[PDB]
Amino acid sequence: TQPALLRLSDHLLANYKKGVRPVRDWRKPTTVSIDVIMYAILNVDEKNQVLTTYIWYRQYWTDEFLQWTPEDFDNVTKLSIPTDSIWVPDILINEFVDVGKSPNIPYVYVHHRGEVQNYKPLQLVTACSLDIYNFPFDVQNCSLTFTSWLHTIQDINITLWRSPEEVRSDKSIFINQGEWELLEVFPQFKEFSIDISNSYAEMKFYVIIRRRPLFYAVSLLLPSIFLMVVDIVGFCLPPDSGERVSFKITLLLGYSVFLIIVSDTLPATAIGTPLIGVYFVVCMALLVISLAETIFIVRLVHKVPDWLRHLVLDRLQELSSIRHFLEKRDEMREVARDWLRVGYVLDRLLFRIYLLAVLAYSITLVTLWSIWHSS
Amino acid sequence: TQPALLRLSDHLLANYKKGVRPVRDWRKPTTVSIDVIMYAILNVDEKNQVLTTYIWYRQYWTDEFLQWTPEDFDNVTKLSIPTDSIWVPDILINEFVDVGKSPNIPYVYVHHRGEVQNYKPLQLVTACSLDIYNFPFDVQNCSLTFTSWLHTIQDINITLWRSPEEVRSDKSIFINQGEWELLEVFPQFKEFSIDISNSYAEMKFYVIIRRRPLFYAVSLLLPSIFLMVVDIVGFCLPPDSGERVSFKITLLLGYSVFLIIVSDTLPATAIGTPLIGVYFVVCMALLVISLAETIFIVRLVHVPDWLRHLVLDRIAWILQELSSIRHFLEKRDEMREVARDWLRVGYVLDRLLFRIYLLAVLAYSITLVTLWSIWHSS
Amino acid sequence: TQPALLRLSDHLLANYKKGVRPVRDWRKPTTVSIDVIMYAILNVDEKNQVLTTYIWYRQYWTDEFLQWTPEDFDNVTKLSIPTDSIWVPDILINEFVDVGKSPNIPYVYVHHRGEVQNYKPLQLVTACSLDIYNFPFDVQNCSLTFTSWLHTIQDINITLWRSPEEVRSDKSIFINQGEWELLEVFPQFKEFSIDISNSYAEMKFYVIIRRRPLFYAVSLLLPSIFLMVVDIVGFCLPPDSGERVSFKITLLLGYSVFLIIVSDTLPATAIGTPLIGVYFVVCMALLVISLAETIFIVRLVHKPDWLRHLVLDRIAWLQELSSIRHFLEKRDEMREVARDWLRVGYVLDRLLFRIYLLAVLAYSITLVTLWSIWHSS
Amino acid sequence: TQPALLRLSDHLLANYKKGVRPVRDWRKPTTVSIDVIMYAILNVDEKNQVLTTYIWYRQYWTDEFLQWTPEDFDNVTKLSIPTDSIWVPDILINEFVDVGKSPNIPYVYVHHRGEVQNYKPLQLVTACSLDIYNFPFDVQNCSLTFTSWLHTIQDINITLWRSPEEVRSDKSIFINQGEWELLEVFPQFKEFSIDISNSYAEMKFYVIIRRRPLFYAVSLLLPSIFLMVVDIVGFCLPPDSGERVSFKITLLLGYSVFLIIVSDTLPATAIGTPLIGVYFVVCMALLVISLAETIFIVRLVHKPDWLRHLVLDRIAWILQELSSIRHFLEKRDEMREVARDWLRVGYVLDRLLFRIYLLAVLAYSITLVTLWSIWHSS
Amino acid sequence: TQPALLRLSDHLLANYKKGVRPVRDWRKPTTVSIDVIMYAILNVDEKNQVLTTYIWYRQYWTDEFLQWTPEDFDNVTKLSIPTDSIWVPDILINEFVDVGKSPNIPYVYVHHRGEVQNYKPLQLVTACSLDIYNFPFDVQNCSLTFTSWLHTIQDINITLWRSPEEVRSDKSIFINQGEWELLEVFPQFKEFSIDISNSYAEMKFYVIIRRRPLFYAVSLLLPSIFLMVVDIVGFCLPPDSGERVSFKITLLLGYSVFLIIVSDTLPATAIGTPLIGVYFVVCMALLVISLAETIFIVRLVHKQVPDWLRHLVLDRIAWIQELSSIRHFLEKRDEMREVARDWLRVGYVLDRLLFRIYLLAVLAYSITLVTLWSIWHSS
Repeated sequence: TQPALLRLSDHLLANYKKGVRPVRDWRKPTTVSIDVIMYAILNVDEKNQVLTTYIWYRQYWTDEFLQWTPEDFDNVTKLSIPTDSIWVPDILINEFVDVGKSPNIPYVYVHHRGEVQNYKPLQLVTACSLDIYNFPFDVQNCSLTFTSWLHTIQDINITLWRSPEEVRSDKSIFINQGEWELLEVFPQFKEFSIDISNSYAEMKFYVIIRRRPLFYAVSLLLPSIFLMVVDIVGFCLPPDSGERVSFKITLLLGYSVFLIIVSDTLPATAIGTPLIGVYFVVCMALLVISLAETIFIVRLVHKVPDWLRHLVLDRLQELSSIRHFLEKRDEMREVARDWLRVGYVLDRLLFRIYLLAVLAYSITLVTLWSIWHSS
Repeated sequence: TQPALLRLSDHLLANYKKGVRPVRDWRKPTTVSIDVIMYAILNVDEKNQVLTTYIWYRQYWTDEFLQWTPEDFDNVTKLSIPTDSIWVPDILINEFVDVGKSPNIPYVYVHHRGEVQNYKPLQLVTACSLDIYNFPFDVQNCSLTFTSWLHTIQDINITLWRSPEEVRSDKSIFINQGEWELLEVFPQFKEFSIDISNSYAEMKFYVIIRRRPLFYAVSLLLPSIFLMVVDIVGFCLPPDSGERVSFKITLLLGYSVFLIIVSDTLPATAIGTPLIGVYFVVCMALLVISLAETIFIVRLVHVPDWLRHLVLDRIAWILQELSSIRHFLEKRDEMREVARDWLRVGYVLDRLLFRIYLLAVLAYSITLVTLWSIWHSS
Repeated sequence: TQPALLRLSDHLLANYKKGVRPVRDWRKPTTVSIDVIMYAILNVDEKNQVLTTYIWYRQYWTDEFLQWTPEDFDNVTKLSIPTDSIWVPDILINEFVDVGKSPNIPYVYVHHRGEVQNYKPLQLVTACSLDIYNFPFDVQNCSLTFTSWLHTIQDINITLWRSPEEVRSDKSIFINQGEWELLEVFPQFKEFSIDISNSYAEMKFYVIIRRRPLFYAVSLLLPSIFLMVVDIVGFCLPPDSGERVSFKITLLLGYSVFLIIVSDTLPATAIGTPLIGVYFVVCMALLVISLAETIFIVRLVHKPDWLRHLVLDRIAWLQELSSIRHFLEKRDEMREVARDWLRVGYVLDRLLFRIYLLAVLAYSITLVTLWSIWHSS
Repeated sequence: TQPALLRLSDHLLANYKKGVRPVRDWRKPTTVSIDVIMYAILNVDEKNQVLTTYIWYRQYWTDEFLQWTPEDFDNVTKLSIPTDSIWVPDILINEFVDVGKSPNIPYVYVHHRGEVQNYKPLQLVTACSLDIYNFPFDVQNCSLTFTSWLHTIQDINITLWRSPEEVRSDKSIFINQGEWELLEVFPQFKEFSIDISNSYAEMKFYVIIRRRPLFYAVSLLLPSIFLMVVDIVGFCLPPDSGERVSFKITLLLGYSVFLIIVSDTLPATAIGTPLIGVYFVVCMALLVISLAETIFIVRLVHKPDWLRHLVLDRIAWILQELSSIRHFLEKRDEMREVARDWLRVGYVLDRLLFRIYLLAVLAYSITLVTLWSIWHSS
Repeated sequence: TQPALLRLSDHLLANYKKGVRPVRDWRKPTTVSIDVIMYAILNVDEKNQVLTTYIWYRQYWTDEFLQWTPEDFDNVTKLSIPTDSIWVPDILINEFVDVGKSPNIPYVYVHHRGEVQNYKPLQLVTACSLDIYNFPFDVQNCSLTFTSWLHTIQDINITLWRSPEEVRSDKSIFINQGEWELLEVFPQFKEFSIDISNSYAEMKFYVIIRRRPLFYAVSLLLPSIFLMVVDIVGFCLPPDSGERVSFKITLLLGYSVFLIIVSDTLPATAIGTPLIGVYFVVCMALLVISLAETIFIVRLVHKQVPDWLRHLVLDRIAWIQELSSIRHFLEKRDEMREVARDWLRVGYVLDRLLFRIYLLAVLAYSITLVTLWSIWHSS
């Protein structure tokens, strides 16, 4: 006789209808147990507020018509079937934004009691509101909703193949070598209802991820740390020295190029910039302000009581002539010294507030590190 | 016997024609009620005047042939059917620019009285005349037309499923953390006639959106304002100093490279310009003016009638070897006649350019305030 | 009885063949009248030399088989048909470069005489040579040919639905806020021949467009003139002063920076360069020439007459008290060897000032000329 | 009589199925011998950890039904049959991230005893654990596992066409002009089981490559060594030098410049950054701390003995009116003659600067040479 | 009676197969004469070593079964037929990398004897071994191989339609308005056997091009010469002046901004870079080295090997009362450099040394430019 596999396929698929739900009593639904396994976090576009991932998607459902007695067909129980030749649920993501380029799995398994298995990988693109204020240490709670766009809960009830804990503790395949770590995958069933009698089933996966800030930190923050420190020792230089002026303008140019390119390295979002950029701009502000005051004082030494009060509140005759010129600096010196001292004690104030900004920067970095270490 | 579902599918889709419009009396049209919900705003390319969004698109219509008696089929009333096995209208947006990647919904529901439902999402790409003049604070009355590319109004009359108000305030599904914010969507129906015998139906969901200016603002205004700051202290540098000149040239090339990057950073408009760049370039103008004037007076101190008729008209408009080395000690301070001939001009011009720079940034601030009031009022 | 619409679809589409040209006498061609409207101008890549456009391509032709008596089928004259169930011509563009993502229109009308109408949008990616020589005010005569890639004129002759005047005057559908305006669309029929004995039909559409240079003008031409004027005033500075040299080298830096954005903002064709950059680099050339001559004279300052002959040929067309006074008068007198070259340093400075001003003048002149030529179209 | 080629095709493709695994006894699997060749290494995304390649994939298996007697069919022993007219295995790669654009090869050769040959190219995009620590001279062991997504080892037992030595030796087709090289293609077989009843056969291909570091070498190391020599002559300057500090800030400018150039040029996975930037930042750290030391000296030579005692311990561990106008002159000397002996400790401190900086640049050069040697050791 | 154009389709396409090679004796191959015309060159990825083109590709072969007597069909000798209803060869390119987006020509012509013509526009992408050493004036001879991925010469022997001279000379359709100029397209037939009994026929088309550098000249080469020349006159200066130092630093900033454009406009390739960037590296190196030398001489100006210094200039020459005392102070004030005169000497001649090597690099750059121009103009 003929092979049992061919005979079984002919016996089943003949008089089978793709479009009809594989049920006898229409009043019942047909449930779908699924499973989600995270492979990789491909891209995180903070500006577009989207995510790009790759998963292994498993699916199960029962078809009342794909049933047989194994005894006739040579005790065969399992069978491979083309997925294009059977009914399939239109399960799909609500957070979906753009068609992920993924292959097609033509085949599916079919047991001798209607059960079906549809394993397939899945690239996908989804929307996710990303909080980038703690930019290097930012941690996300993106979702992956699962439901049918059309069919209601009376036709399709989403379920799970496994326990939720077994899903959260599943990291056998995930690659930890990207910029992004994976902490868990927390599922949560829910029912969803546009209006009464329009109830819809739903399943959700609270995907959680964490950023690895080491490259970003060492290549962005520490440059700024060294920059703030060299600004500090520039404040340490003697007041109103052109050496200090060259110092400050060199640092100004450095800050210029630094902020320019790190703006390209720093993806900001609708919130604005993150806190690191805030510290950057304010330390730049203090640098340019101290530069301005230095050049103000060196302008003044070139030959008021109001702000004086304000700031102290804020807490041989020819040779006699050429020796009057020996004394010319002292003659200008009383005014020169008063102006220089007021300018210098302003430099100390700028130094103080720069130190405050640096300390707050360090403290914020420590706090962000700890919250990152919530792991 | 067999299941009622299979029997019914056999009865409904055998001897059915997907290509034929599902009507008995051809003189009738077939109406299509729709609905639109904005899921999110993805991208707004101010350069090419194009928009990209994601919506949920419901549409309803009737088929005279998809009708059955529920009692014959186990009192069943509704059923899913594949899209590919039934007639579908060629509804299409008028202002498409390129097809967007949207997944396919194979199935559609069908009731026992010809009714049909087809729910699906749509990544769409549409042209929109954008006004970049209030670049960070703009509001944009883009549109989403809906009609058939081919079918007349006598075959297809577009309709609205819901009320216009419920469609306006349907902010249930949206994402707010994105760059943009959606103020409302206002539907409107009209007819369209390229010529007689081409009367076509049309909807118009006037999608409205609002920007969020912060990451542009703090990232870009404050470096510009710092350029303004270092320019005013460059005005305050000593007039005689040629370190002032190098300083101000550094600022001039700074304004230049800033114009460069904001050309390579922000999407420069097609028509008009944002006034922010206008304030920036007039700041550059004041910079180069002060530079020219300080080097001018520098070479001077190294035409008093010019000076004095000019200030006159301005006033009208306001309406032994020991004695020798002592002579040398004076010679240290002896060119001050020709120095003071132009040093008052130096000081007064420095203060004047300073003042008008401050006035320019005042107008900058006022423009920012007015745009803020508008952006809030919307 | 049944609806006449379904009866008619069964009458026509049965025993119909998509592949066969819908003709009874093969010797006659199948005319295809078309019409084109430019919805918008999306992008034009001056680096890669392509053009992106969206059009509402219309199309009309005849099928001998799609013919019926309306009276039998309930006085029905018109109906829709799926486009994928009938013969269609292989109309296609010869300037085509890349398959354009565009939606499909699955349906078409058919009248009772055999007529057909296929309305559909169409995105294009076509090659167009571009003159970037007048980069700010450039104007293009891009083309859009239409023809069968395979079929001859003896099978498919192209035609127009409307008159060419109505076409060129057609600007009803357009997005006017983009950079590129539209002036007209000039068609011109033509017959084509890869080789004799195989004659091909064509129907061109000389798309013409024009650029809005306003933001280009602001971002480019005003800072150019600003650097020009800055150098102009810098030239006034005294020759020996090294701050003049610092001025001129830093401004040369600005010149190179502007040239950098020029090379960048213009990723233009390597076949031809605009003249804005030309005027700018000769400006830079005069600046560096001034700089070099300045360093030369500055070195000559402190401590020869062949030089003077040559520029003339050009012009043809108590000991210690005494020591104190000597110190004073020698710090005064070191200018003597300086004057001997400052005499000609001033001359060089002013000649270069003159020629620099001439170059800037010609720059403004050319800019106004191109403004005029722009407005002329 | 009809053709042979024509009436073999009709004999075979009639009553043949595409969903049925081509077997008589279902209990046996159907084996699939393969063979892989690397045509080119197109792109290596160091940031996203992605590999883009292009291969010449071969594929062999057997069909119990596609068999015949050549003697009937004019001694025909091979035939071109379309790929979409017979069963095909769902052999794919686990490491896919996207789908690669590769054209469909419709035809496949078939012998008169079930054997099938399906050659085809496969552009493919996969992930790989990249190692950037040796950023100039990095080498990678990327993998391409081949396995059926669904079918188990009881249905599909993957195997290999040739011997693995033949595969590793095979470099007949490769573009050596790319940024990368090809060292071998090392196969390996494995059974894969997430759990019992999921025994999945597979075959690996450890694609190994190597970078050509010349461009990166000249564009990173040479300016690094330049600035290093500049630091050398930097500390060579004795103390109390305004030249020294002006120089050192010039070096600070250059180091900030090339730090940002470093950030620009190299992309980098954030799991770990390379030693090159480490040497950069630490030598810049040395620059700034010695700058601070110079500043402290400059204020000490201008105008703290516990420092001296602790430093001596540290060093043990290391082991008349004319007269008045002439005084108006001589203060020019007394302004110099004012000196402090803190400078002794200050510039005995600079002895440690020489040591640490030469040590740092030595470590840099030594590790660089080591990376070169390891690159050549491949 | 019905139209012959319909009877013909129903007479041929019935009982026809799309998979069966249209042959009556399997032993013979299906010869496929082809032809290639270059419409345009689109982009050249020197970075990734990839080419992309657009081609008007044609095919000519025979079908044993698509035959008829025109007399029975109203003397009809030709016919259009859907391409997706007949056998087709699996012609494909070996240099192919990724699927290019080309439209589909659903129709093909057919003659009464068996000939089949299938014209189509190919939009193509291929890998090529690109040489950027003469980056402004380079010429890359890329290949476009054509062969069947599966069949052998025993089933498909590829041939050519026109003569190779007609192929080379045919540069009419190519637009000469882009960046890259075309020179010729040389065909070459070949047989291939990586292993035995697999005689995969093929055919190559050596596409050969040339870059138009006139933009790049004014963009990069001319201003680089200006940078070189300002640095020349900088090295015309004495070591004493710190103005020299500030000058070198401003030129250093100029090359600093050159770095960003170099990465952006010169297409940096990891395997190799042009001689141009090498000369620029040399000029930058000599600039910073002269900066180091003049600051060394600035040190030497500052009051604290001199006989060593004179050994080295020999190496060169081989290679080549209050008032009384304050008046004495005036003398030594104008002569306080008394020893640093000796070091200003060597600083000056060292400025001349660095000046020699710098102008040498500059003129070598110029000469190499001229040589590249001559080679370019030669071919």
